[PDB]
Amino acid sequence: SHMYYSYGNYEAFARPKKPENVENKSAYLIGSGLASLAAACFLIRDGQMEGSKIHILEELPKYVVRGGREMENHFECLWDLFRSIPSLEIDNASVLDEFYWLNKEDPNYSRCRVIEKQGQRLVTDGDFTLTKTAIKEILDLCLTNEEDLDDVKITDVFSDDFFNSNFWIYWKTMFAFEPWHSAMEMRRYLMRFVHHISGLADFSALKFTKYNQYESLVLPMVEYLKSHGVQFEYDVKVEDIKIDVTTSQKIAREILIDRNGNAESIKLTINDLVFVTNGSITESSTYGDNDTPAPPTDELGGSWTLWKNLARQSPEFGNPDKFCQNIPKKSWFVSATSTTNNKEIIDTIESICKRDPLAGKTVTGGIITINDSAWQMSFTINRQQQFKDQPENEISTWIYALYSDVNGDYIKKPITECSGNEICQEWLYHLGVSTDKIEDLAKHASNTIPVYMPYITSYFMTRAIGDRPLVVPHQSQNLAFIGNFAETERDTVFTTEYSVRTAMEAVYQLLNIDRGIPEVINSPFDLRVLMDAIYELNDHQDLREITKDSKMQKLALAGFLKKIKGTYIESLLKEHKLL
Amino acid sequence: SHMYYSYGNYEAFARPKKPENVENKSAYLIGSGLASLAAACFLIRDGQMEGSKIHILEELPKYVVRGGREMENHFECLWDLFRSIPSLEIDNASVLDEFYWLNKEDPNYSRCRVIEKQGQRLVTDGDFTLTKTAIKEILDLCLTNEEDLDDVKITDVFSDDFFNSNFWIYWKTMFAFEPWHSAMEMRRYLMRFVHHISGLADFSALKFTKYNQYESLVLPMVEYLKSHGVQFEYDVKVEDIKIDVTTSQKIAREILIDRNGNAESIKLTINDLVFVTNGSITESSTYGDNDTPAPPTDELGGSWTLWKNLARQSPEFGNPDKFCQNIPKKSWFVSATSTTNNKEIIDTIESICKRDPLAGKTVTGGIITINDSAWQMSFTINRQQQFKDQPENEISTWIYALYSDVNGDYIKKPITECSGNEICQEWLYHLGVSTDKIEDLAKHASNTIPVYMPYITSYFMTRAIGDRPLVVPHQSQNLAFIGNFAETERDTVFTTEYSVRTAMEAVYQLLNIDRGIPEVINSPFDLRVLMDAIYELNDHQDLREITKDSKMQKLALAGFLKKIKGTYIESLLKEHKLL
Amino acid sequence: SHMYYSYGNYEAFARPKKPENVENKSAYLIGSGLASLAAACFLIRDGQMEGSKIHILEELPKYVVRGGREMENHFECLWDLFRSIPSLEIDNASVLDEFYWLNKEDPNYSRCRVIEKQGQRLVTDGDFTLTKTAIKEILDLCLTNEEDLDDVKITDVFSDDFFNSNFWIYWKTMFAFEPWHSAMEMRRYLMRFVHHISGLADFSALKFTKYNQYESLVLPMVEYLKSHGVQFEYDVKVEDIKIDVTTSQKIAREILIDRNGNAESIKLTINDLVFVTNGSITESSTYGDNDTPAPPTDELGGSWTLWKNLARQSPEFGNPDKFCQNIPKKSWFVSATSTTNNKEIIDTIESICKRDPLAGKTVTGGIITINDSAWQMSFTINRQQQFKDQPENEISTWIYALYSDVNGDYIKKPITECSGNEICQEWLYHLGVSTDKIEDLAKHASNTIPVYMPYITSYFMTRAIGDRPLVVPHQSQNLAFIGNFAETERDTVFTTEYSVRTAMEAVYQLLNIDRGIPEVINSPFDLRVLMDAIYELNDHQDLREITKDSKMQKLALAGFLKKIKGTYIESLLKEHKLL
Repeated sequence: SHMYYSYGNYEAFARPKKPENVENKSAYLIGSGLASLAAACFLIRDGQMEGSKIHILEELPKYVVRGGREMENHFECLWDLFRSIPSLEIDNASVLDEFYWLNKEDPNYSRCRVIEKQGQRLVTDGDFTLTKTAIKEILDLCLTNEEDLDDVKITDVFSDDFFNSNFWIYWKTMFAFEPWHSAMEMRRYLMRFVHHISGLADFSALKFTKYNQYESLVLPMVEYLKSHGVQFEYDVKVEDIKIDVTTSQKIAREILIDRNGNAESIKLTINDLVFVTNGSITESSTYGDNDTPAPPTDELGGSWTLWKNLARQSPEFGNPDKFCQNIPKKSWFVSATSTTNNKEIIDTIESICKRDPLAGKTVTGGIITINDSAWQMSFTINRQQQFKDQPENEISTWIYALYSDVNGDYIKKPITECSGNEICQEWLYHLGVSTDKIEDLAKHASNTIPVYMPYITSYFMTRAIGDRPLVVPHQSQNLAFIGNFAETERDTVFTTEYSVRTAMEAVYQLLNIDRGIPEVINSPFDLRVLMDAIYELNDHQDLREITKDSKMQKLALAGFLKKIKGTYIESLLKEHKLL
Repeated sequence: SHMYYSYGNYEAFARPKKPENVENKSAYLIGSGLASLAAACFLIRDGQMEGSKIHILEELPKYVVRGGREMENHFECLWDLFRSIPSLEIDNASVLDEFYWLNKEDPNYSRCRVIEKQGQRLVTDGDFTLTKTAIKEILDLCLTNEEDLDDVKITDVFSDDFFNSNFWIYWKTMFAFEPWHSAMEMRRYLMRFVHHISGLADFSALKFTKYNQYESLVLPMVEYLKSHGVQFEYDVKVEDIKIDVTTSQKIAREILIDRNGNAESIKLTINDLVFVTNGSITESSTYGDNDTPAPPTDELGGSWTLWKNLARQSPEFGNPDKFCQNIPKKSWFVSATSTTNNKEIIDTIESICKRDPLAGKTVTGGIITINDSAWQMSFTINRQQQFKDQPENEISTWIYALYSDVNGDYIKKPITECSGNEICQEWLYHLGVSTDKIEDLAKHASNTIPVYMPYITSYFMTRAIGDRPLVVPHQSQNLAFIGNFAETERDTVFTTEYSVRTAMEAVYQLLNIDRGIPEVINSPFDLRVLMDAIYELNDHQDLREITKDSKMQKLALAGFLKKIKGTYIESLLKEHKLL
Repeated sequence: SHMYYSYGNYEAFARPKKPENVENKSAYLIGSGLASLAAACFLIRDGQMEGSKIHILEELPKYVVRGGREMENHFECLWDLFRSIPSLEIDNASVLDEFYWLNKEDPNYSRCRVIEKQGQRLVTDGDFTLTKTAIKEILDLCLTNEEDLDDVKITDVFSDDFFNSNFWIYWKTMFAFEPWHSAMEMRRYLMRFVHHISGLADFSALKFTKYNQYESLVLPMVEYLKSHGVQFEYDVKVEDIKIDVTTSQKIAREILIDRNGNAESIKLTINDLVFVTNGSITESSTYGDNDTPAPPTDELGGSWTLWKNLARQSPEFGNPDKFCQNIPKKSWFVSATSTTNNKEIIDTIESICKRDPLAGKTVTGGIITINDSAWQMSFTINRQQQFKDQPENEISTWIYALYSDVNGDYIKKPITECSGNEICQEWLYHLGVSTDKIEDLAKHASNTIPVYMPYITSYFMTRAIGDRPLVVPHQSQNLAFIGNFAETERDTVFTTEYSVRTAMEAVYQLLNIDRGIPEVINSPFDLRVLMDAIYELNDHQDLREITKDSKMQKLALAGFLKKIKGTYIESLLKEHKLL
């Protein structure tokens, strides 16, 4: 009870007092990821901790696109943070100001979503094509308690009708689900993005940065932190943190680090806070080129080794083996990015996405799903250029495939065995380019850089409660867990919001900052949102059309409309066009 | 349209673009009320209009408490405004920053709410004592459409069971309802403060400023506006504004003013905005003293004359005669404020409110309702001192009475005929002070200043749709109506929020500022809020105890719990202690 | 939480670590009572706080017995404290060592308990004479929840049969109950002393000090504290403690004291602990002599004024007016002590108590109840001499009367109007002394000093939960409430155990000392104890004799003995002579 959830404008603009004894506190932060830098910015801003007392420990010494960085308006903790962060492109404005102004003048929306048979758009695009049984299973999943879904796969809760629907095609590609993933984590997405079901197929509710998130989010935060004098230590490899787990309290006592190849230790008091980003989804990422495949691997890196060393000291520090071990070989492993300036590939893209890729505006609106591909290939093109020095005549696309062990259509090899051009070979095949000019474009007019992330589907692995540590574990004094693998309430992993939210909850609990953490948006608990979900899920159908065939449901519906005739409920029903 | 409602932290911290053609636009603002000054601050901040283009027109040239200034956290538009306003008491903080910090180190709560029999606390205090029929009428009021409630009184929808409840005692005094008031405006309060029902009896949900709202709100806004060079014109008596109504658009052409007794005119273009505060509840306020009663009056002031002049120019500018005429004589007219340093008056209050009035903290927590009084007297004491130069040994209390034509208990005269001491005579009588030393305490040990507001109940008068003009009327170009008498969506009059909201909606619609106006909070459409309301309305009773007597409700409930056994709904029911 | 209850020898002999940050902490203790000095000893011993950081604030500058100080073996927190306290009589031993050795060589037991008709022992002595309905009401009281007994009087739960029993005669005189006292506090005594029901009439389970508790308990603790350098401030009158009760935490900020007549202030940090003994039962005690009555009064003293000042700052600091106000005039107010060396009074005492009063051993074993007296007079004689300078030929007895407003039998005056001799006049009347030589013995051969405690029955006043503050209130940082008026779990007020227990709980919670506080003994939860209670309450009767008349209870009993025949339960039944 060191924190409380709040919402509205009262706690949003309120600044908290400087919490007690902060001037004698220090903070050690492992990693320089999004969650780590977010916690460093909260300590400077809300904790009012001076910059010399904050230490950032980074592994590394002092064109690839990491796609999937969808954002929406209700990332409450992200915009709380990216308010005081000054931007690096325009003056006298924040990172939110650029993000707000850019997404209001160029709204993001996709005029094409799913293509099949080598170029043709899907005929049932836009519709969800969910059967009544399929919608029933969606409601049953949402109505099951989270504690009852321990180690439950997606296939354990859904049937054949749901997976054959266009809803699952949109769902499995936006968020990169697999059928063997966590039902808890899918249930969280259903509750979190229930207010965006209308803007699900066409990506109207998605918001994107001007560039990649490294330069749009991380670099502004790095510059903000360095302006406050935050100490950055480089070439520091953290082996483990000595935790003494007593019957009454847990303190991080000492951190064993490898500073520039020299193994030595930093001592800790109860005042010296430690923020741990347990796990990493980009760890041990091998790279390739247009000529050679990215070599597969499963070597555990520093972030996973740190969690495995911490998990031994206490059972409520989590089970990293539920995520980093026994990842199915069919799962998403290989992502590719392709940079080209060839005109007829762009024209082939323009024939599908109905927009000019070199225009400097929204190009694809999001991702394009190849339905007929055995790889389940999906590709996206963001607002070109995504990079500062990228020439204005070049576009950069991002290609990933969900299934990995299956042979492709144009190339009878798995994605893990395909080189950079061979990924671009099949990508041009499913765009409708003929089988004659396809080979020389990928090999000579295109440059494709594959990357093999072995842990890119870790956060969606089937888990039980307690497999992920709490953001601040029970009875903990200076140890906090942040990042996508730290357990918090009702929020959803693999979002930039979740890493920032866990950063905010950790700083607020450890420092006892008296300000409400903005809760996850109350979309599932809103009558208006739930009424829009019912209308959208059964393909824009009124209550009379939903129950037009079943006699029992129509009878209860007929009685219900008698009891609400000429009432405020009926006006709600009409104005959400459910009548 | 010209505006859109929004919620969340995305549109809260986002600064909008400078709208087009602003540097060629000017604004003329009638009055210096809260709504007028808020509109001037929004034009400076969100419209980025230079201060020389904004004119404030004030009637007046250049201890009394105007109570009823309840504030709660979900005044979304108010905290949006009082964010950039710097405070005048502490440095490097806003008005909200003081407001947040002062209501966290001294929370508001009432240790006594209703007293009767000359001092003793009401035995059923805290309980609502609502029957099932009474709660049914509460929900039926909420479930009727606002269009079907035109010119509908409170007594037209409620029965004797509701009026005999402790809920109605709390409700009629917090907001100063009368039984002959608008059912629309009561229905809006029920939906607006449905999330504060748990903190309704003890005032735990209310928030207060350090001083009176003139010095805590208006003076910080005045100093903010003066630092930006906003021009204040005094001695300006506005007769009418020339409005030409075409079939396509309406433009404020010319304003007729009486500048320091000199009748003259100011020209207007379409770029020159006009903000009219139609009507005023403090208009034609006669004052009394400790010896003479406040002289009753029914004289229309400048604001009501200005609205009556405008209403003849167009049918959709509203009907001011529905509010400023035919106010019943039993309605609230007289308010009194009593300043004393006498010990046994203070000690009598200390025995009732259970707190030290001179401590500088919460004293009464809000109002104290005298249940047995014929006047329906209710008095409040805020954080003393409420004024700057007031000596530290004095308290200043605020007394008002709802009924006005009935003789009091200690004094057999109506409140309209009682002098300052005579109001203090009966107030001390209902505090339990002995009726022998009561005379010289009011006459010599206390100073009471009555004030007669003839229009303090105008906003609650029974009305139809269109009786209040829209904030920006349909097809209007530079004319906007602000204040408590402008019609907006789902929000509640006689709050500081409503005047600020109508100020924001006017500035944003006229200037086409492309930023989401924060909507009224979605408490009535929230499942969690509604479930807490059901628990609190019938006095902390589970579903089984609510339906323990009716067989029809019991039978349907038993079949309902079988259908939600072991689901997320049942977890929602139990965590809100309804199950 | 911050403390945990434990029992057994593991946590008894275990010493805890020095808790963190103690060397920067200080403690201010109001009063020099038993609870205050006990908390000072726990800070020195268990908290390992150095003596210079502990301040004792005593109001006072630098032949009366305050009897009723019964002790028993299961005062777990008292013997935990009086282990390290060295004694002042014998060398190389503790206070417990003297108490243990003295109460095992001279066991306490009473050969006479109740006398009536001026000298004759009661014929039904030893027996309880409880009816089956009367025992049923005892079980019903014990089986009601404590939360369901708010403001419940003794007469509200018991009937005529219970008060006519000899059990109520023993109960009302040992603990000084009145019929208008708290049913919660009686229920606690029934559960606490359920294992001493056998030793109830004859006082076999009671233990007594060699002298009064001032030199048996307080002076050894004072000498122990002064040996550690504890700072004693004298002539310090505490008016109030400035508490700021925020929404998240409560800190004692500043204490307003009157040091030697000079009103000044001592500042506090969060580290400076404050221990408040709210209320006092010996406060405003007026004294008398042999010739004039002790003057009645009800003037609130310093300890009650401090609680009343603290109760205003927060509602969970208690309601002192439930205890110090509206004490019924029939309640116990006057206690008298009589010192004499006249031989025939001693012989009359010896004829009743069957033991030599000058022997230096147990004299009365406890108290003697006058059943026929309208005053309900009870008198006791402890191990003479109770005082060091008291001559060896003198005995000192202690007389108190429960009813106060009723005229006595020998003297038709209330006890409040009787002088010292007049109390001794009626005391000799009920001892059987002739009505002729009675007058000159009290007036000339005896010296009786009355004392009027107006608040001696405060702790038994009817209360609700929350009327007494928690030992450490919720969300409190350096403020703790100790003494008989602080609320703790399952323990019983007006015992030396309770004041020491609340001292231990306060020190352990505030300092976070990691050692189990010994729980209140588990006698009500023990099968063996409950079986002995059933045997003793119905006057040493087997199960067959208990239900030998009721056919319904015999039927269930007959089937019960068939199910447990030849089992361990039957052996338990036989060895506790219930079967």
